[PDB]
Amino acid sequence: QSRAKASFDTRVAAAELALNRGVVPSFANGEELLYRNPDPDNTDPSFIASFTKGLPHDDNGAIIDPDDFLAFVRAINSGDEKEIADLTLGPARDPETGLPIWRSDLANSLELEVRGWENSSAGLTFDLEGPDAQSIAMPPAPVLTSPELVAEIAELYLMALGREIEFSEFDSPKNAEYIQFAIDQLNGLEWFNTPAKLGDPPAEIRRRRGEVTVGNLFRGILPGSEVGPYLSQYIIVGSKQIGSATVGNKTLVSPNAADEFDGEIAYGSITISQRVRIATPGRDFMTDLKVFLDVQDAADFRGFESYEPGARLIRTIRDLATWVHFDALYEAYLNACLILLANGVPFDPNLPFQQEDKLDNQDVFVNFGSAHVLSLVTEVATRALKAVRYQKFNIHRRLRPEATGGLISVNKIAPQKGESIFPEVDLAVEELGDILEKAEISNRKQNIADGDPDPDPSFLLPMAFAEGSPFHPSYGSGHAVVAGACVTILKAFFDSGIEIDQVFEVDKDEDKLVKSSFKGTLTVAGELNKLADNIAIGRNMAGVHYFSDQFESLLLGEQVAIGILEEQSLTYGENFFFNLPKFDGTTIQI
Amino acid sequence: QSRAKASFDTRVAAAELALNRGVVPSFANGEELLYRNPDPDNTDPSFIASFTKGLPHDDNGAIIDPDDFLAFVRAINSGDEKEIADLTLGPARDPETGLPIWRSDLANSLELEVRGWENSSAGLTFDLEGPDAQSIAMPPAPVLTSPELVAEIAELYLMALGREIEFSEFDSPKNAEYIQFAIDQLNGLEWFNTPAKLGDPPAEIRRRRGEVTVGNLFRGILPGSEVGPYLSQYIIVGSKQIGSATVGNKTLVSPNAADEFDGEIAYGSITISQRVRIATPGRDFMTDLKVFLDVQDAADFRGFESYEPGARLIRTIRDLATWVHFDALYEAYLNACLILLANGVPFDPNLPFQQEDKLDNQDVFVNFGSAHVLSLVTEVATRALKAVRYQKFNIHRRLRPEATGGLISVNKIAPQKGESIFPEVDLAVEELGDILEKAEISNRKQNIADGDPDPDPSFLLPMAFAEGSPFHPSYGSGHAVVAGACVTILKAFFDSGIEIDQVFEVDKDEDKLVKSSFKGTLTVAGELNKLADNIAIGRNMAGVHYFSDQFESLLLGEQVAIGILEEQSLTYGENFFFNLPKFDGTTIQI
Ligand SMILES: [Ca+2]
Ligand SMILES: [Ca+2]
Repeated sequence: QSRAKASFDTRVAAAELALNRGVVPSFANGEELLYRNPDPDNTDPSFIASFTKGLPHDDNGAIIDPDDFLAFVRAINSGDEKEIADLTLGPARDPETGLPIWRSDLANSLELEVRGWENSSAGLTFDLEGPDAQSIAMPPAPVLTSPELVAEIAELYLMALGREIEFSEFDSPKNAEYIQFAIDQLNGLEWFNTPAKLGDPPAEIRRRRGEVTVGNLFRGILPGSEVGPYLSQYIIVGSKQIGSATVGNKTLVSPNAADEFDGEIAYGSITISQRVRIATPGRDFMTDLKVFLDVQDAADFRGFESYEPGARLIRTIRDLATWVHFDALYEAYLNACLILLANGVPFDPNLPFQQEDKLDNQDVFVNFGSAHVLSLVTEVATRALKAVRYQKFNIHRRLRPEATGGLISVNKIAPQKGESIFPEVDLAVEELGDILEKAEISNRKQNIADGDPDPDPSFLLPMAFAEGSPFHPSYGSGHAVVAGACVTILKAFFDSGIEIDQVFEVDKDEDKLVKSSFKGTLTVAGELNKLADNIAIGRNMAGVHYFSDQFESLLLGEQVAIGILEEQSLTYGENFFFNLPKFDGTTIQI
Repeated sequence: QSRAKASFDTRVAAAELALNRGVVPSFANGEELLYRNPDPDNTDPSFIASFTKGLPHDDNGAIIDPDDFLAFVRAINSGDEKEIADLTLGPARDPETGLPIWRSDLANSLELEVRGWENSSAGLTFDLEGPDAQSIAMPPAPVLTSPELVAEIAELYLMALGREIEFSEFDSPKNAEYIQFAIDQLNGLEWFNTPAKLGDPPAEIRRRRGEVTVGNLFRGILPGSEVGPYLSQYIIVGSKQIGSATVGNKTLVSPNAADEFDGEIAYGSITISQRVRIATPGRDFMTDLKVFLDVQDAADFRGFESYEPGARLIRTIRDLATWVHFDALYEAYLNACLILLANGVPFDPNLPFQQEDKLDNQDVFVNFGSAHVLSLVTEVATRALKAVRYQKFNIHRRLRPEATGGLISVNKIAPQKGESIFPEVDLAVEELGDILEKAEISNRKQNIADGDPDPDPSFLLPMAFAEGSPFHPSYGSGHAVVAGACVTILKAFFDSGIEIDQVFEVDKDEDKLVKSSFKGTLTVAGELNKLADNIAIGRNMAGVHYFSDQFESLLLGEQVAIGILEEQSLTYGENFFFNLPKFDGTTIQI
């Protein structure tokens, strides 16, 4: 047949394959319509559990008009630019200047404008590769009354309180008090001490975590993230630099060979420094109710974060939060791919032409080579993002962990002021009494530092970012969907079972890599899973994402990547497959 | 209709759109079968102008067995792994050790093995996005006897002879002798002084260059590649760093703000250093006939290049050659995109939601935002690479500039040894007289430095890389095709018309960025075209690609990107288009 018709039939075959996977229905937790206005004479939904950021809020963090959220959902579903623009974004605007009237003095003095919902209808966008954004689904988000939400927001609060704690010193006695406090608080929660019961949803059982120890504290559940040092090699260590190649019987050493152990990735002929910008230690955001409410009302606080001069390898929890703050979509995975290519980590042996050229007479760059994996790991990200945008906006609309912390803080302040509000987060408030007390101390210190001499007792989740979360619902996680997709691509493409001989950690005292005390072995698959978990949990340590968004959008991204790979496999005439170890421990051949 | 059915129909509509542009026939120059065996009693084609690298060669750089190249072509056209592996790659192997017997002492002492053709059938690979690898065409490559090839190889030889000369000092008196010699040599060539005649193919007229001046010496013909400093901003300058954002009426300044002018790109929360690894100055490769013939016989010299400690911003021509040596496929363009994003260069105003969020109520990250352009600029690369691989292997199979230099050198040595061979490059040998004399001086110096006390007079094209060119035909250029595709993506996505207020050059004396003396204005489109120019001509400055491969691969890549964008536009329900200034000077709306 003709080459043009052959290409058309290949594309139609890939589209038919995407069709044949079917559309997995997407089920929400029911919190959108479950919780109503606490007013005895108002039956409208409160939408407190829904992502209502941008829509005007009352002083308690609840929507003023549920019609605002209903129109927001209508705009999400329609996708029309005019209808999205017709949405009420932000608070009432000042008649004189046209600027929104902010509740906090900080946002008013800054003359902050509103920030819009980032791609409220990207889930309606179609894709020419991979599953449709709406074809694959995410399980229902944890409900606020669930012990899973309690454990999630507890992990978020402990991550916020431990943002200055260095990863290499999780086991160190200098952080022992806080680490043991967090471990014993999480292990005091039903979600961590009590196992899943028979009849729980498969996703609920699968994402349920066991006893929290120092070895898995603030860690993931993907295989290989809990094994070894906390941070992935690909986020801290560099790569074999230019000049360190093997030429026949002679091995040349790069004059810059120390850059591999200085956290410098050979980015072609230039270098990528793994060192992250140092966000100001101890500076948390949205710890005051007025600033938090302004952020809920779309206060564009983006870029307001202060940073220390220079850069360093990720050591503190805040360092990982900063890393996941600005990463260029596929940054972590593209960097992992660059490390694996420069380190000469072999591709999947089931790829063609991966032998020595004495045997196959064929090197691999465009297909089954460097360029192929570099392009796949980067193109999977936007389609996983479209899928997660569908999950965020059209299906779940889960409130951000900042919004949960706001509900929790208002609920905890209400008895102090004599009322009772947000009984939905009553379980969260009671089960995290000590965590919330530590958070209140931290928020008092921050609000004194912010400028309030006598700050109102605030139990808001401290935010690593001034704007807090990105302006979309928490469930699922875009960074974690890109994590799943890109790490899935890399594991399928590279020989993911290859063990990493040299395992590094960030030095506890200095800003350099040290050989990890980990006496076990780390695989490429294990460290890629660790990198995906690192980015995802770094989103958690920013206060912008719960753990379920993380893990279920990691699964969703893995599904998106599997679909993309399955469709692109129809385009290569070579006899081959991708040996892909999935996040459940199974290996699929694509 | 069903969302799954809508996704299927969108993908099938994109495939129909790709099918409807048609398959542009790909015409070769006829060089493959034009030149025959110089033997009086052998009528077989010599394939001297064909890419025969890897197949065994005689002492003159011609193929030993024409059936070898014919089987290579059959394997290219079939794509079968067994047929590719059955190809004879390299010279006769040693019966005892199994290692190939190399003509040069260097490759034998190094015990080099053969390196295989990289993706000899990647053009047979289909694409779910964009034009098919065989749907678009390049014009026939210039023939060896053409004055265009004479000008190309003269430019290559002058670039090799000028590899240690800094870009900021093209006009400087210290390099004035060489620059004027190159200008007068090129302007003495028919392709540069005589304009295109009526009846020439439109591609020849379009790619014909006029008078060579110091302002366009070793420059491109893309719009904006001739105005301003030689190097693009995006290949030398950094980007606005983390912390230098605008928050309402307050402008925060990054504590690392100097990194923008120190050649550091804000790569998320970590940094990309624009400084390139310093290749050894004056160390040229494949300057001896025996080493050149071994490289033609697939001597795997990859990684044999020596480098200086540290890194520097691209100053010398060898620096640009080194930069394009290892660049990770879309690295230049991804870096340009990262600079444009960090510098806050606005996207195309015709993209939706690009207004202030007070008006549209919608930020753009996944769609029409940072993630969208970052993913497009990287997925376009592999599609353009498949198209260019088709052009290289299945259509043109153009010999590399190293192979042209080998034919020229053998032709210029034959009268000195009383013989006559390769009258195809007779015009190049005659016209490149002074250039070939300087190249002979440089090659004799290098081969003395290599280890030959009295080296045979060699007129080979000096190569920046030990392996020389990659194992694919020169026409077209993979780096140039990725440049065209990705720079086209960036111009369509970003507001490419925005002028760059601050224009920088690498300091003539120091390794730092200095304000350019350029009193004109550089646009984003102009500097992106300049970046594609810089990558493509740095491939020329490596000795691995001619100028025609470069320009036509840039055009082809722009076609690839236009096709990909046209099919992506079928996936977005938003009312918008990409304002894309093509390399033609025209703007298409996608
Ligand atoms: Ca191979
Ligand atoms: Ca906007």
